[PDB]
Amino acid sequence: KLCSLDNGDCDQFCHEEQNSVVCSCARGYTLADNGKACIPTGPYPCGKQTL
Amino acid sequence: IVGGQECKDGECPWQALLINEENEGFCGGTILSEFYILTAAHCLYQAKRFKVRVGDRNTEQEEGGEAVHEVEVVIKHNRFTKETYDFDIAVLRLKTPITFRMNVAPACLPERDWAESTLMTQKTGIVSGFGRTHEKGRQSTRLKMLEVPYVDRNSCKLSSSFIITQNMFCAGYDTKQEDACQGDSGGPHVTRFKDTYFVTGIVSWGEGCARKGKYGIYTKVTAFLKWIDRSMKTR
Ligand SMILES: O=C1CN(S(=O)(=O)c2ccc3cc(Cl)ccc3c2)CCN1CC1(CO)CCN(c2ccncc2)CC1
Ligand SMILES: [Ca+2]
Repeated sequence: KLCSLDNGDCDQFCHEEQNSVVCSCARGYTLADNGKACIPTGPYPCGKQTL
Repeated sequence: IVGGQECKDGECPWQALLINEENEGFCGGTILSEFYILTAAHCLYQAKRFKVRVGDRNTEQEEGGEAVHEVEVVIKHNRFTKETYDFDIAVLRLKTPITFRMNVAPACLPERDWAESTLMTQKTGIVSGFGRTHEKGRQSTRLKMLEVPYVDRNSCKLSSSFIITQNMFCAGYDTKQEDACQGDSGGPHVTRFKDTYFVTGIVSWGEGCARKGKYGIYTKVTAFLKWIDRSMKTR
């Protein structure tokens, strides 16, 4: 648990659902299978610098 | 902007600029989605009619990726107060979708609790615009971005000459000649976290520009989240 250690090992939002931690992402994203990362569901995802 | 670097190709793609009849920039904005721009609510008085220009980094040498949109409807925060800049926040609705491309993309919106714990306790934050480069200078042809570190809330309060309401927060420097300025109001204040930037604040106000012992006061987006949501459904 503890989203304090290192953001709970999430790429984004973190929560401490009663016992352990749960990860989630911004709109336009999707939680990877490891429930920790965040994957863009489109070509111009929020937060990212065009390049 | 005073100091800071220059927004390089693709660095500040969420910046937006509100232009007047004369086609002059007079305030910033922050693309949230294809249809909504996030900006400071006082800026909604420096123009009888305006348009939001996005994807523009240098006013003069047509980068090509520019684009101008006419506001469909403007949603100003009911509790704004010219007398104290409290609730200095608004959200514009474009009539035509913003097409995302290089130097044109929307910045993310965080989660209240998460952002206040991890996004604001950070060491610094980004703020950009086309505003003056010196406290009493001209605007700016090149789009700029400054790294303003977070300021203690009490030094914040003590340094000011005006009240710092719940919907506000300090950022910048006591002595370093670096800070937003005229024409940067409404501009985005984003925080980077793992190569991803979140809209953690709206350029609101300041007592001069880069004045010693004075800071730059921004709008506390996290304090308005639910509102932004309830606004991106238009209200
Ligand atoms: O209106 C202005 C605009 N300029 S400005 O164009 O260079 C300007 C505008 C926005 C800024 C944002 C940041 Cl983060 C930093 C510096 C800034 C400077 C400065 C002075 N003033 C005058 C004021 C005083 O300095 C601005 C704030 N104010 C109150 C009153 C009650 N409660 C809160 C604030 C009254 C007038
Ligand atoms: Ca141009």
